[PDB]
Amino acid sequence: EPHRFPPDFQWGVATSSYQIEGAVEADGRSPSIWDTFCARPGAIADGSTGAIANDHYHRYREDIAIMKQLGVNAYRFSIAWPRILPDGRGRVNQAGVDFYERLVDSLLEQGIEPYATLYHWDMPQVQHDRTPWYDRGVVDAFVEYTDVITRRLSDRVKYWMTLNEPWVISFLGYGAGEHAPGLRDKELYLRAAHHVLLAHGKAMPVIRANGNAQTKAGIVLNLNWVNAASDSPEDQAAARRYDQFFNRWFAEPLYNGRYPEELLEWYGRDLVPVQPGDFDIITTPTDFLAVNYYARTTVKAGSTDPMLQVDFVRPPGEYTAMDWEVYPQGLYNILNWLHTDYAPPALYVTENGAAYDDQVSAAGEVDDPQRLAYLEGHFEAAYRAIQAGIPLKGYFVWSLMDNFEWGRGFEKRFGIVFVDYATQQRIIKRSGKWFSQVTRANGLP
Ligand SMILES: OC[C@H]1O[C@@H](O[C@H]2[C@H](O)[C@@H](O)[C@H](O)O[C@@H]2CO)[C@H](O)[C@@H](O)[C@@H]1O
Ligand SMILES: OC[C@H]1O[C@@H](O)[C@H](O)[C@@H](O)[C@@H]1O
Repeated sequence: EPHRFPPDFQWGVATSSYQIEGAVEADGRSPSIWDTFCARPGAIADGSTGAIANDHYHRYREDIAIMKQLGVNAYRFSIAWPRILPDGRGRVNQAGVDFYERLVDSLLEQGIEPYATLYHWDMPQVQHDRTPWYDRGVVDAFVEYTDVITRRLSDRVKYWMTLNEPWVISFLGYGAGEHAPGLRDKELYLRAAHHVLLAHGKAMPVIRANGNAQTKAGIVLNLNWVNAASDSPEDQAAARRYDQFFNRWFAEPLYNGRYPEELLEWYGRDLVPVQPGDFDIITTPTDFLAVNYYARTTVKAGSTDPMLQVDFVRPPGEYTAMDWEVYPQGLYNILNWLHTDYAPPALYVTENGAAYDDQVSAAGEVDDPQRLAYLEGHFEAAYRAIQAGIPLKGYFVWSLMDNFEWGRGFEKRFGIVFVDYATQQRIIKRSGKWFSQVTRANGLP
């Protein structure tokens, strides 16, 4: 009774283009909305940018050898639209495509299966100027990008993800002003949310036509376990609204052709630019649903957030350096909800991980026992999910390595591999050495 995973379980690590690649001007790449936004004062907590990051653009081969040390059989990465179509549409940048050709070729030669994210938040600035997410024109721009890159790579990439975390793209980007392009307006958020779902749905047939019969595609949702602070009818109502906002806003359209009705009413139903036939596109069948899970969020009635009329409560427990509650049972809960409610033929955890404060010891080691316990607890939740019949087919750790953590900059380290930014030295952390044995044993000791 070592608690062992299915024989073909996919163990991986995950990254994104803007977070690791650097070389922002190299080889015809144009600025993204994140190259622009990092210039805004107050936007990035340490005042940094992703200009250099981990220099993975130049160092991908060495990072792939690290992946071999970790024993992963899968790697989740994103493709930078600004490298592929630097004018947003039209003329293909061959040198951009060629990077991803080299990366994928090197992965397959090392026996690592490529899982490619098409959109992980780095729209070309010149394209945003024409089609922000709140503009319906964004959809055909994204499909065109999709068409170009899947035509080149689909002989080698079988697993495709359309867009990473619709909730982040639309709400953090356009509703809270935390993420590029840094706007703060309820209507823009809801419009962006709708066009993200529509971009997903129109890209699906294009991915399948450019591939073969083995091609698999779906979306990536962030989902957290939501909890009411108390039993009071108004804490329960507040938690329900927040869950509709965070967890059901995209899932309900994707599986049931509808937005959560009472939140839609609350917002103002006309702010969502639904045209006839849009739900038919959004519900296009997927091969899987990918989940990015990190925390439990506990909610009470209040006015900290005036849009939703909720406050966040922090229950007594363990918190990461992001101030996120560690709650591995939440992963089981989310996976079981999705299974019972939507019956996806396959689920993947495409992100799960933790930021803790890391230090390189005298001996050159990074001793991260809190990160290791975080991962151990969550792998255990995933194992129980599988035993209950949930079709979880793989698990990607966020992240391969420390990287540019968006509005937190480089101060928040999610890697199981430490990166010394002064030298670009990678050091596998204790959690990474433990992971090295989980992957090889296909399970927990
Ligand atoms: O949980 C509410 C909290 O979300 C923060 O964004 C996270 C999100 O929780 C997670 O699910 C997703 O995968 O990543 C984003 C970006 O780090 C957000 O930064 C907070 O403002 C918000 O209160
Ligand atoms: O915040 C931790 C991670 O959460 C997810 O929102 C994203 O896909 C990552 O790019 C991010 O760094």
